[PDB]
Amino acid sequence: VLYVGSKTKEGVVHDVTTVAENTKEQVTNVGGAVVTGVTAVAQKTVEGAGSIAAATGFVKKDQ
Amino acid sequence: VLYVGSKTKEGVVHDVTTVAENTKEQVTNVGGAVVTGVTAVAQKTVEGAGSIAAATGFVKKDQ
Amino acid sequence: VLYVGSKTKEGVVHDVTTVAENTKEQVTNVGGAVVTGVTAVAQKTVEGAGSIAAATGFVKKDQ
Amino acid sequence: VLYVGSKTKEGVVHDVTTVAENTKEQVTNVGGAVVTGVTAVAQKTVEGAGSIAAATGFVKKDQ
Amino acid sequence: VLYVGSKTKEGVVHDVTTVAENTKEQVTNVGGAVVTGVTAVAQKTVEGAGSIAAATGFVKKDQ
Amino acid sequence: VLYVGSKTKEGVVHDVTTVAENTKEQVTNVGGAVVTGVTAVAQKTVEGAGSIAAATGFVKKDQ
Repeated sequence: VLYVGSKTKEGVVHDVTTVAENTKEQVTNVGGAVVTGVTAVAQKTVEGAGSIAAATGFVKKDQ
Repeated sequence: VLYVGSKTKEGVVHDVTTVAENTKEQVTNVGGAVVTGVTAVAQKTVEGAGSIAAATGFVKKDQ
Repeated sequence: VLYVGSKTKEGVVHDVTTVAENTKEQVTNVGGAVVTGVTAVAQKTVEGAGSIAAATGFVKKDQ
Repeated sequence: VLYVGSKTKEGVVHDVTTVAENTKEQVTNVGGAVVTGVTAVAQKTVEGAGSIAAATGFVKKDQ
Repeated sequence: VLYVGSKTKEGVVHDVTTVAENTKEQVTNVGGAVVTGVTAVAQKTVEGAGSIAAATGFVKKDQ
Repeated sequence: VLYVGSKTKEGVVHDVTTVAENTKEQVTNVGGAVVTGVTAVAQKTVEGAGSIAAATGFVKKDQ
């Protein structure tokens, strides 16, 4: 790999706006996984067998 | 790898705005995983078998 | 690796704004994991089998 | 008038509840009359020609 | 008028509850009359020609 | 008028509760009359021609 005058963006997250006015939430979780907010995961490389990259609201109950 | 005049962004998170006015939340968690806020995970490299990168609101109950 | 005139950002988090006006939260957690605030994790390299990088609101109950 | 064992309520206002959650108002008044709150006027007797009893949000510009 | 064992309420206001959570007001008044709060006027007798009893948010610009 | 064993309430205001949590007001008044708080006026008798009893947020600009 060789860059020359390269304005590169590679594995990036940007400009994620979020507004919320007059909200009323309520959660009742039992052993689960509830996710309500903003999530911004930026990666470039993930290796490995059986791996997990960027898991939001994930439940794993394998044997 | 060889860069020359390279304005590089690689595995980056930026400019994540979030506004919230007149909010009313309520959580009742029992053994779970509730996530409500802002989360910004930036990585570049993750190795390994069976690894987990960037897990938000995750429940793991393997055998 | 060899850089020349390289303005590099690599595994970075920046510019994460968050406003909140007239909020009313309430949490009732029992053995779980509730997360409500801002979280900014920036890394560059993580190795190892079975590792966990950047876990927010995580519950692990393996055997 | 003559009362005997008289549990009288005469010209009364009571039990006016009002709840308000996650409100966002805005008023831009110019020479007028804006009214937004609770108003409870209880009277029993008003006399007189040309009088005005219990005027809410009233504009009078006679000649 | 003659009362005997008379539990009288006459020209009364009572029990005016008001709750308000996560409010955001804004007023821009110019020569007018804006009214936003609770008002409780209790009277029993008002006489006179041209009088005004219990005026909330009133604008008078007669000639 | 003659009372005998008379538990009288006459021209009364009572029990005016008011709660307010996480409020944000703003007023910009110019020559007007803005009113935002609690007001409790209790009277029994008002006489006179051209009088004004219990005026909240009132603007008078007669000729």
